[PDB]
Amino acid sequence: TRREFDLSDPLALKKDLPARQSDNDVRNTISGMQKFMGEDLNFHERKKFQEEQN
Amino acid sequence: MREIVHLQAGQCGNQIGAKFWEVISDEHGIDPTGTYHGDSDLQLERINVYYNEATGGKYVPRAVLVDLEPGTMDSVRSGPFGQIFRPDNFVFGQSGAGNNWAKGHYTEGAELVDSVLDVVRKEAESCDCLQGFQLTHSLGGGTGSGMGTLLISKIREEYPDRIMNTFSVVPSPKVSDTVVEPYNATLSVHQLVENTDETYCIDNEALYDICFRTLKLTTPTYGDLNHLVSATMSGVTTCLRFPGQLNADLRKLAVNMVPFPRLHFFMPGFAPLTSRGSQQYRALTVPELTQQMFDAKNMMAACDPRHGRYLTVAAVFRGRMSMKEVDEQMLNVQNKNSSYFVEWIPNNVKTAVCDIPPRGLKMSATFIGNSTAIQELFKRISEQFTAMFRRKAFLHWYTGEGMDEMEFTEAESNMNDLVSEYQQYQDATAEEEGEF
Amino acid sequence: MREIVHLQAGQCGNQIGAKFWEVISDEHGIDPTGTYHGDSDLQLERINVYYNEATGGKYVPRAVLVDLEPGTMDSVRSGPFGQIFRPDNFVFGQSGAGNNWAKGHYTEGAELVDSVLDVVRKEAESCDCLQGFQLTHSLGGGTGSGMGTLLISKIREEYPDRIMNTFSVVPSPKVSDTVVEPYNATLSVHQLVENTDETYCIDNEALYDICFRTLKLTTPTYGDLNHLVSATMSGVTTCLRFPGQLNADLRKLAVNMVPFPRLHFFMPGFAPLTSRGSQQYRALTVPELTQQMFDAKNMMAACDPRHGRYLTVAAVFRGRMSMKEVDEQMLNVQNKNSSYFVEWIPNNVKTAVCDIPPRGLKMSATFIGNSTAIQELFKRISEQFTAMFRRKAFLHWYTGEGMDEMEFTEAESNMNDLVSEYQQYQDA
Amino acid sequence: MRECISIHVGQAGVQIGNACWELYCLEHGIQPDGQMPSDKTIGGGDDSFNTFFSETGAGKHVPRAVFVDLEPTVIDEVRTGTYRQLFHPEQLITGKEDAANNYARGHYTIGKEIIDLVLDRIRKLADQCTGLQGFLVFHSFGGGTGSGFTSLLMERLSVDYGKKSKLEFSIYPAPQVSTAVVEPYNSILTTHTTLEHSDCAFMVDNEAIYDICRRNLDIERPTYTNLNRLIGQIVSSITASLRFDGALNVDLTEFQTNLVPYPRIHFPLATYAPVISAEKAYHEQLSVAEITNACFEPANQMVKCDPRHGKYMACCLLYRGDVVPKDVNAAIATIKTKRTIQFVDWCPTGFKVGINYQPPTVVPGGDLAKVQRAVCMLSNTTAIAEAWARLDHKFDLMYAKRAFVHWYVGEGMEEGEFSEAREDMAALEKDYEEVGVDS
Amino acid sequence: SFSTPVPLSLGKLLPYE
Ligand SMILES: Nc1nc2c(ncn2[C@@H]2O[C@H](COP(=O)(O)OP(=O)(O)OP(=O)(O)O)[C@@H](O)[C@H]2O)c(=O)[nH]1
Ligand SMILES: Nc1nc2c(ncn2[C@@H]2O[C@H](COP(=O)(O)OP(=O)(O)O)[C@@H](O)[C@H]2O)c(=O)[nH]1
Ligand SMILES: Nc1nc2c(ncn2[C@@H]2O[C@H](COP(=O)(O)OP(=O)(O)O)[C@@H](O)[C@H]2O)c(=O)[nH]1
Ligand SMILES: [Mg+2]
Repeated sequence: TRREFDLSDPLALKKDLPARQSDNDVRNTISGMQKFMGEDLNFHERKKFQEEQN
Repeated sequence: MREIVHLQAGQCGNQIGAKFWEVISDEHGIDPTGTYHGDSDLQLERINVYYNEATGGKYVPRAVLVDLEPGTMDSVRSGPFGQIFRPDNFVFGQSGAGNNWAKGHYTEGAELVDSVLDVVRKEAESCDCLQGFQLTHSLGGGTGSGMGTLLISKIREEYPDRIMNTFSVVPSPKVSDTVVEPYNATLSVHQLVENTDETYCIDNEALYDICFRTLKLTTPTYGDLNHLVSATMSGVTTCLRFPGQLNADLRKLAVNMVPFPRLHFFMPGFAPLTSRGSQQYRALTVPELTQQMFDAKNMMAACDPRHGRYLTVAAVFRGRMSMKEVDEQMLNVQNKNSSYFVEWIPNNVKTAVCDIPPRGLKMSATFIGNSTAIQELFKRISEQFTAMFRRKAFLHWYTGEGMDEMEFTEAESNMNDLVSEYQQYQDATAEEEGEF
Repeated sequence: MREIVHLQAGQCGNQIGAKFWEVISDEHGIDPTGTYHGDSDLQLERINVYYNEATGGKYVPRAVLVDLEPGTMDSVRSGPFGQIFRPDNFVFGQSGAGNNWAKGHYTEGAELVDSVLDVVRKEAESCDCLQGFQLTHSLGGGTGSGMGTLLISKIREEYPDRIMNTFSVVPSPKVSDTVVEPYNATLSVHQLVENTDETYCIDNEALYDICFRTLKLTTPTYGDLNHLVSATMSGVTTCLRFPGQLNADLRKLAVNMVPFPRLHFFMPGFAPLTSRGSQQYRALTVPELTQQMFDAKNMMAACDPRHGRYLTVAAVFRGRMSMKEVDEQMLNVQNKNSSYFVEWIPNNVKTAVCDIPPRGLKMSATFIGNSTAIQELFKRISEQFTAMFRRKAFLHWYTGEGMDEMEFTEAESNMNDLVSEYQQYQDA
Repeated sequence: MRECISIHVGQAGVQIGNACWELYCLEHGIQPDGQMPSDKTIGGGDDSFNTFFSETGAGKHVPRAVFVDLEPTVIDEVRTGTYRQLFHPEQLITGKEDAANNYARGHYTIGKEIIDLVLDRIRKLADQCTGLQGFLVFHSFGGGTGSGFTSLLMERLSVDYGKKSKLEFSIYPAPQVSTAVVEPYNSILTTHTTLEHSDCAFMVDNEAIYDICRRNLDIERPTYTNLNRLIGQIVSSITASLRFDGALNVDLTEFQTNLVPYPRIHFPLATYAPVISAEKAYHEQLSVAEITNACFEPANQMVKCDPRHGKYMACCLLYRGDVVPKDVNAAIATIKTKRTIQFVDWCPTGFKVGINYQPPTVVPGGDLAKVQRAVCMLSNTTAIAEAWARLDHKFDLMYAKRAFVHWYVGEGMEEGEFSEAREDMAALEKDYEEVGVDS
Repeated sequence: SFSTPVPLSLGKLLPYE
């Protein structure tokens, strides 16, 4: 109950979040640079469909 | 109140600029239609830096987009975030430059600059107190380096007491995709060294290298490469738009970096970049930012600072954070790496802290590094230009447009004077005074 | 505070480290996911000695894994405790050595050290006060011996005023499963004697002899062998993590066990080893630990101190216990056998006591011994090396990769001088 | 009466002035709206706030402060924050396009621009003062506005007012850590023009208060908002003799005479004790001898310099709270008999004592404890010559081949101003040793 | 549609219109 306590909290590293808990994170947007477009999450499905098409 | 007028030149500039306006509209909470949909009240306190008020509570960017081929202008119009731009600012020609620096600087681009400078003057005079300009372009093309350097020369004569940034995409040896890159490069470096206040060297090898071994990214598309470029260019001017404990805009950064007006080629770098499989194994703490900012992996040029000496450096931090660690960690890397830092200047690290973090992150940082190791790129451009100009290869594409052969010779002498100028400062005795 | 950086080299180094991180995560109460799930507060008091802090109250080990073949790396990551390691700590090369010391030390290991020295400097500067390093490697293969000696040779000048331990899998005459194995052993002991604070000799003959005679297990897999050796490796750094009535860190052991700088070859043992049939019938008593330890069968090397002289002796005990019986029994074993100790060093015994026992056990002991009997081992390696080098056997795999003939000559002469130095304390 | 006008200039000025004026309102019972509670408003309501707060017939109490800055991103936090309705809207002066860490920019081009407006507000605030003790100036050496604008602020203030008291609360550059690069250029050029136009200049640097907060307050990473609270505590102890009574009274013009013995030496050091944690106050009783030996201790010095390397020249002690005059002098006599502390030979008496009755007040969310007694010390020491010797080292090693001079010559000063500033300081360095040699 | 000038253009549909 002292001001600016979160800077000196011993358990601050315990009460924190990694900012990529799941791929469906509402707070991860384009300005936050932890989500990228090139992560082909449908890469293997696209490859299987390409094989079927061929 | 402190306005930055944005300048985009070439196809590469428009891809970078489109992502840049997307990344900071999200930061300020702007929908693609143009209105404001946010949750905080300090996002509109300083928004006239990049945006211009329109009717009905609509914000339009202070950007002008310039190209010599109309194919890119429709793509940047009909893109994901192309609706917010005013259609007047899209200025374009009908015949392309053709990957030729002479067409963009002497013949084709000499008629397009009359329309561009009227729009630039119209948009810069509307500011109550203009802060400076900012340009994004690539040196490997014809309409970005041929005509972008002409825009450099006209603006500097018209507005001398202003500060100008440029974001030059320096060409690369290993992933070069154009044969006449050293022709377009060495004829433009002379224009950037004489008439530009700050220059940032952004290289496609380092963008590919960061996207491969750091992000562990599968397909590094040009949108992902421009995602990193828009990171530092959003973060370098975050003290202008958001309040902080230690504020430093780009003019105060310019004073503390440039010791002599011929030494303004810097290296950018974004600190908090993690992969998907390693983010939840890493704690976000100020030493973790400083370690990931200073290693040679995250440098956004093809320069290894181990070969050179760090001349003067920056760190611009973001987030609510206690700056003992900011004042301690860069002192620790100052005392340890005694050889990398030049002893001719003491405590060369410049520090700024911004309170407002990027959206979704609690802590972030940005790096600007002036090093003597930048001279290896100009030497590589010199040797590739020397080996081909000596045989007069591809010369009729350039000498048929009016420029004589002595412009190449003076372009060699200006760059060889530049690489020697960095060499004296790298090996100089501090504890001595000369004839002066 | 005082932090230990772990190193693993080769397939044997990876297997011995996976079991070691398996047994001390259970000692400190760590689930396979990584989150702390304990029952006391003394476990959480000293975690930074081996673990780092991560987001969400996770702990990742301060360890780096080094290999030249990705086949063993995949099995380690797919094991029960493979999720706890950071993926950046795994360093692998795409072309192995192939039981060859020259590939690991000159050609192939030269390119891979730039990444390892990048990673090990990356996390050792994060220590507020680095206590020391630790290495586990095998001399029977060139993946962890050719480069394992080069990692030692590069870290010494970089961090001079530190302490480093190595656990060398010294090769055996009967479990000799590679032909060029004397070349790998001899050329690595030369590098080991000059750049190492503390060395340990672990032999698979003794591990097989223990599991046959004592544990009575029908199938001694390598997991049982890794259990036996890591029960000693956890047992040597207990004073750093768990407080005791008399503490002794790794530097306090080294100053009382290394009288001369070339004499640092120690051979270990573990006292409370019992079969399941004999588990019901033993009595947990203080003289039972020292009587089951000073038995010559219980040692973890292919040598007998009965042939030699106990130069210095250290004992580390685990468990809340009375120390008068500790001082009484160790004086009793020192005085009853007056011929196995040197005359010129009275009080050859270093003693330490830790309160917290190993999990599931009441009392335990760990013993470190410097003796002259190690020169029997070194002569056995050297006699096979000189019986096969003198006909230039297998020399085209070494002289054609950037090695002249003088490295083999100086490796024999340095080993000849080392056994002569060890021999002079057997008599004088 | 008993009025003094405080001017906060630069980013360091307004950030210190935020925590300093927060302490003043709580100490006098002022909310951020500005009206005293009706239980404490009588026609005989105590007029102790006239040293700082003015009076309005409605009941408002406007502070007598001037906030000067050249960048509006730090004054907008004041205009929007909790004390929005307290400060006068015209007393928060701001500009545009700042100074960009430059002495020449803040002295010649941008600084001369905004000095007619500031001096107008000074006249409007000094015309209400029946008896004016002097001006207090809060600034930093490193910054462009704190170096450039304050350099000609004293030039015009000496023209406008002849012999009035002018006190400095200046952030000296730390010998190790600094946020700038051209900071040694600013520090030479500031002191060169401040030497003949400043009456006294208190000395603090950030890293020496950083070590105090780490060890003596049980916090491992403070920031600027809890670093300005200690500076606000020191300036509270200086002016508490005017505001409240005591056994001994000390005005602004007392320690100016008692600490500056020569025209070129007006750089004392400000230390405070006891700075203790609230958990730690359970075990430590604070006697008069206990709190005055902590002031003399070099660990609690608020300037990174060791007084053992030099000689003391003058001291000033300001006691607050429950103290008796006997315990002060028994403790002072104990100090004089110790051989670690050394005085110069021509100063057989180097002390001055002030006694205040009111204990220091506590702020919610603060770091310090609620104590019974405290003492702050203003001591002038010969051992600050090493600070100039190191700072002349950083200037000469940077000016060795004319680095960062084109950012100064092209702004409006000639090249010769660098040569007359260090020659003034090199004479000042020879001046410090000439005083310190015993007869 | 966006790239053609105002002369030399058929009546087309501009983007976002
Ligand atoms: N002790 C302390 N020092 C501060 C504080 N704020 C700023 N500083 C010091 O001020 C220096 C930075 O220069 P400033 O005074 O902030 O710069 P400025 O007055 O705004 O002038 P310009 O930025 O050049 O326009 C840093 O080196 C800090 O040491 C503070 O709140 N407390
Ligand atoms: N980093 C980055 N580089 C790009 C992008 N688009 C093109 N380039 C590079 O620019 C080079 C070609 O530039 P070019 O289009 O001819 O420039 P222009 O003629 O002035 O428009 C290629 O080698 C690309 O690698 C982009 O979006 N980001
Ligand atoms: N004690 C023990 N010895 C092992 C283990 N794994 C392998 N070895 C021994 O190490 C030798 C082969 O080691 P090798 O895989 O070639 O080591 P590397 O070349 O460094 O990868 C064999 O003779 C085994 O007896 C183990 O887990 N424990
Ligand atoms: Mg400022």
